[PDB]
Amino acid sequence: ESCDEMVHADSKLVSCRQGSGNMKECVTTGRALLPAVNPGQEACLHFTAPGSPDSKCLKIKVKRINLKCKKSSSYFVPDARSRCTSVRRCRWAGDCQSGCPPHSTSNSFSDDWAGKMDRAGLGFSGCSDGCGGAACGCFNAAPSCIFWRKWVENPHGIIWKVSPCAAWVPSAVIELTMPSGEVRTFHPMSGIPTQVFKGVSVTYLGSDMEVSGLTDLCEIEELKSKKLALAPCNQAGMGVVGKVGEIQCSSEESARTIKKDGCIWNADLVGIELRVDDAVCYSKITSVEAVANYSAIPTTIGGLRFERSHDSLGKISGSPLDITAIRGSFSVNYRGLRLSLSEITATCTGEVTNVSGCYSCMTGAKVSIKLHSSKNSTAHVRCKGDETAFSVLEGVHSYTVSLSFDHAVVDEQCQLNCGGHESQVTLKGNLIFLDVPKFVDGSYMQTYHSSVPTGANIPSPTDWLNALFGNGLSRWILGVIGVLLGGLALFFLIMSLFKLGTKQVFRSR
Amino acid sequence: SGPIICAGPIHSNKSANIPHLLGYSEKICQIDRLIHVSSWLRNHSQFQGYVGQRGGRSQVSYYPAENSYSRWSGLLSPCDADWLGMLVVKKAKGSDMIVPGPSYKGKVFFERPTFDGYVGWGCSSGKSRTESGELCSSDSGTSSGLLPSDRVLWIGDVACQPMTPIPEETFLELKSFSQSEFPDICKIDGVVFNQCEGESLPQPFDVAWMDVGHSHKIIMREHKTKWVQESSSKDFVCYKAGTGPCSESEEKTCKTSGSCRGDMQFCKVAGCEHGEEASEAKCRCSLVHKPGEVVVSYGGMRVRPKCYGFSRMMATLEVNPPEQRTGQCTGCHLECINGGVRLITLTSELKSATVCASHFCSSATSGKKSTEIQFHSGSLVGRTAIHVKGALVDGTEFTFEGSCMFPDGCDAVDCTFCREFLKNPQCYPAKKWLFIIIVILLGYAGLMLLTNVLKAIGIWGSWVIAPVKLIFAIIKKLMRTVSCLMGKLMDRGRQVIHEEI
Ligand SMILES: *[C@@H]1O[C@H](CO)[C@@H](O[C@@H]2O[C@H](CO)[C@@H](O)[C@H](O)[C@H]2NC(C)=O)[C@H](O)[C@H]1NC(C)=O
Ligand SMILES: *[C@@H]1O[C@H](CO)[C@@H](O)[C@H](O)[C@H]1NC(C)=O
Ligand SMILES: *[C@@H]1O[C@H](CO)[C@@H](O)[C@H](O)[C@H]1NC(C)=O
Ligand SMILES: *[C@@H]1O[C@H](CO)[C@@H](O)[C@H](O)[C@H]1NC(C)=O
Ligand SMILES: *[C@@H]1O[C@H](CO)[C@@H](O)[C@H](O)[C@H]1NC(C)=O
Repeated sequence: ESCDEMVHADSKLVSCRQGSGNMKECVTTGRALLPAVNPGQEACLHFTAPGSPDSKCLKIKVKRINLKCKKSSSYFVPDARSRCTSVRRCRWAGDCQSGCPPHSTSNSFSDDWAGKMDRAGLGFSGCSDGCGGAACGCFNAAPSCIFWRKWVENPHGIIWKVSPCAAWVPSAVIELTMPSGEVRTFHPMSGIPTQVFKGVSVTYLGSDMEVSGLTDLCEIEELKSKKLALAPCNQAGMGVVGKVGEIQCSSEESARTIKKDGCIWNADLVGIELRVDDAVCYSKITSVEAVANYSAIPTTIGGLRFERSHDSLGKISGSPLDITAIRGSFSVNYRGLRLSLSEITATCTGEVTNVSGCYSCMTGAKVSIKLHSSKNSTAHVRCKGDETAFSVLEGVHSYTVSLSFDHAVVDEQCQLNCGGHESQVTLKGNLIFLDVPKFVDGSYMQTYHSSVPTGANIPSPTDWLNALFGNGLSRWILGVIGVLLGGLALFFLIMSLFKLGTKQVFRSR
Repeated sequence: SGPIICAGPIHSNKSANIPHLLGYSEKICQIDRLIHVSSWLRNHSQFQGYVGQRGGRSQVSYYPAENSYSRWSGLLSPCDADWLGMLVVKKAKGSDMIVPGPSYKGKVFFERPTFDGYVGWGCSSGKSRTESGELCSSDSGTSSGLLPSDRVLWIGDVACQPMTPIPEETFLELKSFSQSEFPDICKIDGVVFNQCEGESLPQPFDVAWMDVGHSHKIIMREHKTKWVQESSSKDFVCYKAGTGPCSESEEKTCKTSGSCRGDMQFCKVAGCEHGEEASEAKCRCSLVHKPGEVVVSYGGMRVRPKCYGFSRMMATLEVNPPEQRTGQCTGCHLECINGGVRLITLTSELKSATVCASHFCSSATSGKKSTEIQFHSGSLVGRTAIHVKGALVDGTEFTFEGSCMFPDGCDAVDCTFCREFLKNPQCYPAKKWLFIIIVILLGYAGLMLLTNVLKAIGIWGSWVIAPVKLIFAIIKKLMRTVSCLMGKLMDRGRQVIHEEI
């Protein structure tokens, strides 16, 4: 129950309605520029209506603002062995006379070949010349014909999901909420929208913090044991020998069992040499488990610690080391969201209980108030500095809000109002100062803080002594004179014995 | 291209006998007339008539259509082998289904090689197969007493030949090995193959197979064949001009006797003789057209197979409902020791977890059970809302909440920027007095050594080397007073010497 970085939204664009037992109802189109704020707080979109004394909010809360990557394309890589088959004939029949009768091999020229089955996979039929005669088993003294077929298979059943991408632009995770009761979480990226949920599209604008060194690198992830790594890989389509991506396949239905159609492979991977009467082949493929620059889950490439994050999209995240900073902002675009206004005033009165927390800090000071209301309106607690909004419930309850102060005493007055009952409240308390957190070994940060307070760090008077001295204008002077006198006589009385310890080294022992 | 011994028969009897002959050459002459089907029908099916009406053997239809092992003629079909004395074809059984192959309308009899052996199906007189193949439908077309050759169908392509037997020990190792290629097939036609405690609806699948003669055949996926012509002692069958095959005694004597006219291939081996003769050829012939005999070289050991074919078959596939999931953890609890939470896991070890604090985040060390996670020291004050998400081993994803109590107005720093703006608690309240006393003592004994300098100035010792440079500067300044004297004196003298005129 809190808010921060109010924008007051935009009015005069709403179109009012009427019907169905009050509940005026409305539709709005517009824009906003909510600030990014630190991960843990929220920025809201307080709405208003010209006639009705009610309001509804729209708050955006950020949890992780990591440095996830983009996605040019995706594909599935299966591990493949090599298999071969061969058939030997003799030059006695009317089917073959000398090698391949035409210029190029067509179809298969024979049956029983392991290319008409379902699990055979891609093949490359070929013909060659081998030994022939009495010593080999032919009745003709001419070289015999050998027909060979090579293919790949996938015993076991591992399957790799690959997404080639070199953008590495900052991103974030947010928990958007509709005014009425809805809550849904999704992840925007710095430059692209996040699709329409119910008429609200929120996009992020970062600062494009360049990494130190990151060439073409792809996040590979097994789909059985969930082991993630970063390895070089080629773009979708063409397969260059040397890196992962030679058995390119797109559907995880024909990837485990490689089919003739559905995906593309290259040649020169199942190369076959012919023996005197048979054919045996050895694979030149390299498994993805060891190719080049194969990292693991924890890595320290450049100045970023690439840990593993548990999300739904882009399950590889960067992280800074100490604090760092990214200066970005959201831009809400709402098209046809509908909101309902009670159009009935109600009683609303309360007072605060206590304030406590920081000085100018990274979290502000918490103020706790108690309210007694007979509606479901939204409060508009405003003051000289920040202003906050929340949701009040039926009956008597208590709520906490965050207000950012600047000095070591609070005596201001607020103007709390909910629905139609503008009134006055008060504040009182004492606050302390806590600086920016330091760095401690053993902690691996995973967030990009988007704001750090600096420039107001100097010692101050009228508080350097309020716990050192009394309290009063003349008391200050009296205490100063007393503290000045308290030690002068003691210091200047030891002069008599100072020589007793000073002249020992310069006189007789 | 199919004519082996002679042309196609005609036949006249409505129900003849087909006497059984003893000569092997006579047998091979008989096969080409399509009489094995008739013998299989008249013996058991009770049907009266003859199949293969003036069509011979080459006109028998095949389901593969364009396929190998058919352009030649020396290959032996399973029916010919059965009539030659190998294993008897099993009778039709009601537990064997028909593969949905080609159109069956108009056909009268077909056969299929199964896992146990070979089976055959047909109908009685006046009935034919339907378009699907469940029952024999009565048709008036098949009532003229003549059945053409195309009404007999054969499924798949096969070659069968005599084989050399092997010990059982070398066979069992095959059956296990072939079972490691497909960890999906569990039961084929009611014959157990594995243990999957579950079946599915059978579906057709086309595979190759190899027959050894010891058990329920062998399934083939990858193998290297080798055709061998051989033709050692008995591979030639032949006939005479017009009359047909020669007598059994002539065949027996020809291999051992002398002058026997024939092809040069048979001449070079039989022991033929030459001389003056006339048009009295004694069953002259040649070598029958066939590629030869096949061997198989599966990974080491080799074996000559009894039959070798490629056809469709009925089989099932394994099915498993693995979707069960686990949930999240089992009674995990969150502690708070000092400046950081401490996760506890009971079900298994921790693979990776991401702790989300009030305004920070951190990653677990991972590896142990009671892992310890530390945040940045300095800002963990107040009441937090610790929220953890992560995944354990063996595929479980768990989330948890919780909180603890942390110092509210306590910072506890020794000497940094955190205190000079906060003199009110500053951890130990009675600590600012130490700073005040020390700073005032240093201030007094940091000014006492200023009056000594003021009364005894330390620069006068350096006031003895600066006047040296001043003396050099003065000497330089007074140096110029001599040149303006000497040069002017010389110029004045020269002028005076030349001023007399
Ligand atoms: C089909 O019927 C014929 C006719 O009897 C059977 O031929 C007999 O075969 C046995 C052994 O092969 C001989 O001892 C008999 O002399 C044959 N009979 C005649 C009349 O020559 C043949 O076995 C039958 N085929 C079957 C039942 O599959
Ligand atoms: C892998 O590391 C080597 C180490 O020097 C580096 O030179 C090379 O560029 C890296 N590979 C890729 C694809 O970046
Ligand atoms: C402030 O008031 C709240 C009542 O909501 C109470 O829970 C809390 O303990 C109080 N804190 C102090 C420091 O008085
Ligand atoms: C007002 O809010 C309470 C609690 O959020 C809810 O139970 C109630 O239904 C709301 N009033 C109406 C009219 O919906
Ligand atoms: C077959 O035909 C011959 C005459 O060609 C006849 O003598 C014989 O009885 C017939 N066989 C029968 C009717 O079974």
